Amino acid sequence: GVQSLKRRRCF
Amino acid sequence: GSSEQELKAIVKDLGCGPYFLGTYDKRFPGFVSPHKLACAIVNTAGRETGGVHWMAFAWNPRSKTCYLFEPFGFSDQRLKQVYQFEYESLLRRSAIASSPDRCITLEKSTQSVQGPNSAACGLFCCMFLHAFANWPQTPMDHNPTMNLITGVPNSMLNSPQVQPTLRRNQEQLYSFLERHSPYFRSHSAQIRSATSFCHLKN
Ligand SMILES: *C(=N)CNC(=O)CNC(=O)[C@H](Cc1ccccc1)NC(=O)[C@@H](NS(C)(=O)=O)c1cccc(Cl)c1
Ligand SMILES: [Zn+2]
Repeated sequence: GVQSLKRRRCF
Repeated sequence: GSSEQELKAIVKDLGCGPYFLGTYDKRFPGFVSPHKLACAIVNTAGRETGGVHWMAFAWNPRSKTCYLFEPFGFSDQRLKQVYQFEYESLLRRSAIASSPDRCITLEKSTQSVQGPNSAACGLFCCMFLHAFANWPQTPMDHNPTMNLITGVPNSMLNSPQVQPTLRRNQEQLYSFLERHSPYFRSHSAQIRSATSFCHLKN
């Protein structure tokens, strides 16, 4: 399948 | 490419029905789903447009992860440049509505599975959403569904060396849909034509 990137986002 | 009605039927056949919110235009608000798996198919363009390109968004409350699966795997900058698409509000609203601490992980694909002239984006979406409904902790890769296709770096989208791979992704996708979807089976010839690897060249 695909490489992915993980980003932590806080609001 | 694919209509909304087609994607709706296909998603239902693939077992995504209990989690699937619908098909929407670029104005999809985000997830209000603190206690349930949820997913949607989202156009990069407004409905007034007729529609341009499909992506899938999915939400897993257990890991607080919002998935973005866009088949070319464009960077955020490139999504805005190529399709005028931004999703910052949808993420914000999802986080605020659905995460107990207002924090999530955005996991997004960074590779293309689809060829540059292909109109199969809708269908690659359905396939990703099959993966998500069965393996919600690991829908991008390392699962029986997504293992059938191969990402190439987005920078190589137009290189002639990756084209047979991007084509083989497409054939695997159609094989996948033959075996999993009564709808695709009974419209096989039409859908293949409307979505073909070469479609933007007719
Ligand atoms: C991917 N590589 C190729 N791109 C697409 O398949 C995008 N497809 C669409 O946007 C379809 C185009 C279409 C229109 C009619 C019949 C078949 C295919 N757009 C829609 O389905 C459109 N709804 S409609 C015009 O069928 O009522 C639509 C639905 C939801 C959102 C948006 Cl922005 C448009
Ligand atoms: Zn051709």
